[PDB]
This record gives sequence, structure tokens and C-alpha cells, in this order.
Amino acid sequence: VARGWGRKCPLFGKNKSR
Repeated sequence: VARGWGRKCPLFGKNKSR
């Protein structure tokens, strides 16, 4: 999930960061 994850930890948003 990003809508509730990347919003807080974007620089660490595995979705994209990883």
C-alpha cells in the first residue's frame, strides 16, 4: 500500500524507493 504508506514515508516508499 502507498496511499497510506508512501504518504508518510515517501523517501522510503518501497513501492518506488525499492
